[PDB]
Amino acid sequence: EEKPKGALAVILVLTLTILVFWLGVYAVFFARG
Amino acid sequence: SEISRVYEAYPEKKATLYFLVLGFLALIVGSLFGPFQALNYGNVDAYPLLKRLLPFVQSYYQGLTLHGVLNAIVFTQLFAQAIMVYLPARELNMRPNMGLMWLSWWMAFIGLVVAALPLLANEATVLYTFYPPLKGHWAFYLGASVFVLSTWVSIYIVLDLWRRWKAANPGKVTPLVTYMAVVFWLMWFLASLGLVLEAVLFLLPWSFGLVEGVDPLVARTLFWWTGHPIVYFWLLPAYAIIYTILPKQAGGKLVSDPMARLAFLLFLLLSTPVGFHHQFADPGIDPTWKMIHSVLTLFVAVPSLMTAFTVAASLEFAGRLRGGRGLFGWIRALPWDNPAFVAPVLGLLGFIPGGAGGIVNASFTLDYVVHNTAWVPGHFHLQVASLVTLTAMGSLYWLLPNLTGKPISDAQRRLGLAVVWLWFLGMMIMAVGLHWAGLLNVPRRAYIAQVPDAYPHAAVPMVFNVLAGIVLLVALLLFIYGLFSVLLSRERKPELAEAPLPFAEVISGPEDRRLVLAMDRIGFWFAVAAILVVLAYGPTLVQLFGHLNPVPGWRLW
Amino acid sequence: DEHKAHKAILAYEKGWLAFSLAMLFVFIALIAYTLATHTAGVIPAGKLERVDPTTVRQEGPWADPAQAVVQTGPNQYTVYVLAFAFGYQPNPIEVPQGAEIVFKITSPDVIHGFHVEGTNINVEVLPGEVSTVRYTFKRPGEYRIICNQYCGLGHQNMFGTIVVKE
Ligand code: HAS
Ligand code: HEM
Ligand code: CUA
Ligand SMILES: [Cu+2]
Ligand SMILES: [Xe]
Ligand SMILES: [Xe]
Ligand SMILES: [Xe]
Ligand SMILES: [Xe]
Repeated sequence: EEKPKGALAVILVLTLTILVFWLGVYAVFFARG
Repeated sequence: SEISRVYEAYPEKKATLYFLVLGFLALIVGSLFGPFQALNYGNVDAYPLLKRLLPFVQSYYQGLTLHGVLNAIVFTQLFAQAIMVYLPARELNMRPNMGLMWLSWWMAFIGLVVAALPLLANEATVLYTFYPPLKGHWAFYLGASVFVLSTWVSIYIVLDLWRRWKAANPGKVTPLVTYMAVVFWLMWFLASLGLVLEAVLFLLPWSFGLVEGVDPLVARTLFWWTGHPIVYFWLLPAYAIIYTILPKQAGGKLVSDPMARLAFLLFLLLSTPVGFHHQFADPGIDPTWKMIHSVLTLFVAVPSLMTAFTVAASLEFAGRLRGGRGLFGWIRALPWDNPAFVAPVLGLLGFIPGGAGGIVNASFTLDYVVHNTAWVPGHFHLQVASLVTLTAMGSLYWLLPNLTGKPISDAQRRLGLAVVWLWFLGMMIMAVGLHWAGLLNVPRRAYIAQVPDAYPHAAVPMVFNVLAGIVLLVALLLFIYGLFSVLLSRERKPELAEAPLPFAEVISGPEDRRLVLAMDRIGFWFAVAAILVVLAYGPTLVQLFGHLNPVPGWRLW
Repeated sequence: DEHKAHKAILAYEKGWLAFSLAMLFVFIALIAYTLATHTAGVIPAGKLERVDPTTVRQEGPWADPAQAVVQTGPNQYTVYVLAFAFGYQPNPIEVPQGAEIVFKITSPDVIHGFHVEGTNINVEVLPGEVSTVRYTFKRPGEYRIICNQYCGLGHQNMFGTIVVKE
C-alpha cells in the first residue's frame, strides 16, 4: 500500500532503546573514571 | 523394519524427531535449576529443598554447570542440527545422506551420555566455559568433543545436499532456506576450529594425563574464537524460521529474499573474528586488537539490525492483509491465538533490550562496568533463553505434527499460549532483576544466598528475581505437562505428517537478480570469511604460541 | 500493492542502514575519545609479562606482603597484588588518593576477577601472567574488591579491601 509506518515505529523504539542503554552506560563509565 | 510409510518415504523425518526430543529433554532437565538460581539471585536459598528432591546435587555450582551445559550447549545444538538439516531438506525435497544423519545423532547421544556421567557425579563442576586451571574428569572433555563433532557430520550432509541440488539445477540460484543453511554450517565450521584446537592440543591430552599444564590465556583465547560465533550458531536456526516460516504463520509474506540472504552472508563473514569482546578484561592481549575486535563486533550487529526491519516490515505487511488499521492496527490484526506465531514474536520483543545490552557490552571500555556481573546473564537470557527457546517452543506446533502425525487439540493450543506468555513475562522480570543487580556490582556465577548480607543495595531487584523464579517455575511445569501430553497421545493423523512445511512466500523485485547472484558466490565468500579470521586472530595467536606458560590443574569443588 | 510495498520497504531499508552505520560510527568516535583520556588507564597492559604461579609467593615482588605498595614515581605507587584461592594479598591495600596507583596482579592457582566496587577497575587475573592496570582514586574510603570470575566453592566469599588514604 504505502510507507511502512508500523515497521518504522518498531525500529524507532529499537533506536531509542539503544540510545538509552548506550548513553546511560556511557555516563556511568565517566562517573566511575 | 519401519511401521509408518511416511518415514520410509521421508526417513529424515525420524532422525529430525530424535534430535528434537533429545533436545527438549535436555532443555527440561537443565531448566529445573533455573528457578532455584533465580531465587538465589533474589537472596533466597532454596537449595536444601532441591537437594532433598535431587540427592545427587552436591552444590550450587554443579547445578549451574548442568544448567549451562544442558540448556546453552546441548539443547541449542540439537535444535540447530534438527532445523538446519530438515528445513533445507524439505525445501529441496531431497533426502539427506541417512547413514550420516543417523551417525550424527548417535555421536550427539553417545557424547551427551559420556559427558553426563561425570557431570552427574560431581566430577566436572567447572561450568559450561570449563576454564583451566579448573580441571574436570576426562569423560567430560571426551564426551563434549564427540558431541560437538557431531556437527561436522551435519555440515557435510548439508553441503552434500547442496552440491547434489546444484547438479540437477545448473545455473539456478540456491533456494533461500538452503542458502541460509549452507552459509550457516560453513560459518560454524570455521567457528568450531577454536574449540577443536583447544580440545585437541590442550584439553584432551591434559585430562588423559599426557600433559600436566595448560596455558590459561591461550585456552580461553581459542575458546572465544568459537565462543562468540556459537551463540550465532544458536541464533540463526531461529532466524531461519523467523524469516521463512513466521511470515506464513502471521498470514503474510517475507518482504525480501535478498535482505535475508544478505543478513546471513554478513554472519558468515563477521561471526568468528570478534572473540576478544569476551576478553576485554584479559591481560596479555594488545588493547589495539581489542578495539579492532570491538569495531568488528559492532559490525556483526548490522545483520541483526537489518533483520529487525525486514521482519518487522513482514509482520506489518501480514497485519495489513489481515485488515491492519493505522500505525498500530496491524499489530492487533495478527494471529495472537496461534502459539507458533506468538512465541517468536514475544522473543523478538525482548530481543530489543537483549541486543542493546550486547552493543553496550561490545563497546570496549564500557564492558568494565558490567563484566562478570549479573548484567551479562541478564543480557543473554533475553537472547538465548527467550528468543531462541520461545521460537523453538512455538515451532513445536507445526513441527511436531509434521514429524509425528499427532494433531494438537484446542486445549493444548491454549496451554501453549499460557506457557508462552508466562515464560516471556518471567524472562522480562528476571531481565530487569539481573540488569539492575549487575549495575549494583553483584557478580554472576555466585551462590550469593549463602552470603545474605553481602549485597544490601540490591534489595528491590532481588524481589524481581524471586518473582521470575516463581513465574518461570510454573511455566516450565506447564511446558513439561503440555509437551508430554502431546508426545504421549495416540491420536495419529498420518495425512498431517505428509503435509508440506508452512514455508512463507517471498516477494521478489527487479534488482534482486544481480545482488542475489553475487551472494551466491559461496566459495568466494567462504575464503573471504576465512581470511578475516586469520587476520583478526593470526597476529595474536602467533605471539601467544611463542610464549606458552602452562600451569597445573586444580579441583576446587 | 505488494510490489509497491516492495520498493517502499527496500528504500526505507537503505535509509535505516545508512542511519544505523552513522550511529555506530558515533559510538566508535565516543569510544576513541575514552581511549585518549585518563579513564583509559583501566585497560590491561598489552605486553606479555610472564610469571611462575608456583613460586610467586616464595620469591619475587609478591613474596612479601609488607613490600606490596612501593612509590615508583613522585605521585605513582606500584601495588603488587596477589589474587588467590578465596582472598587478596595484601588485605587491605593501603594507598593515597590523588596518586596514580599501578596495580600488578597475578594468581598462584586459578583465574580470578579483580573488581573494585565503585571504579572502572575490572580485570581478569591469570595464573602465570601479570595483570597491569593504572587507576587514580579521587574519593576517599574503603573500596571493596569482588572476585567476579568463578574460582571454586569459596568464590562467592572472595572479597578484598583497598583503603585509599584521606
Ligand atoms: C543466543 C543469544 C546470543 C546473542 C544472539 C547475543 C548477541 C550479542 N551479544 Fe552476547 N555478548 C556480547 C555482545 C553481543 C552483541 C554485540 C550481540 C549482537 O548480536 C546483538 C544484536 C541485536 C540487535 C541489534 C537487536 C535487534 C532486534 C531485533 C531483531 C528485534 C526486533 C523485534 C521485532 C521486529 C518484533 C516486533 C513485533 C511487534 C508485534 C511490534 C558481549 C560484548 O561484546 C558479551 C561479553 C559480556 C561480558 O563481559 O562477559 C556478550 C556475552 C554473551 C554470553 C556470555 C558468555 C559467557 O558465559 O561468558 C552469552 C551466552 C551471549 C549470547 C548471545 N549474545 N552473549
Ligand atoms: C527456567 C527458566 C530459567 C531460569 C529461571 C534461568 C535463570 C538463570 C539464572 C538466575 C542464572 C544466573 C546464574 C548465576 O549467575 O549464578 C542463569 C544462568 C545461565 N542460564 Fe539460565 N535460566 C533459565 C533458562 C535457561 C535457558 C532456556 C537457557 C538456554 C537455552 C539458559 C542458559 C543459561 C546459561 C548458559 C547461564 C550461565 C551459566 C554459567 O554462568 O555458568 N537458562 N540462568
Ligand atoms: Cu576469585 Cu571468585
Ligand atoms: Cu559474543
Ligand atoms: Xe571440549
Ligand atoms: Xe555435552
Ligand atoms: Xe570440539
Ligand atoms: Xe559459550
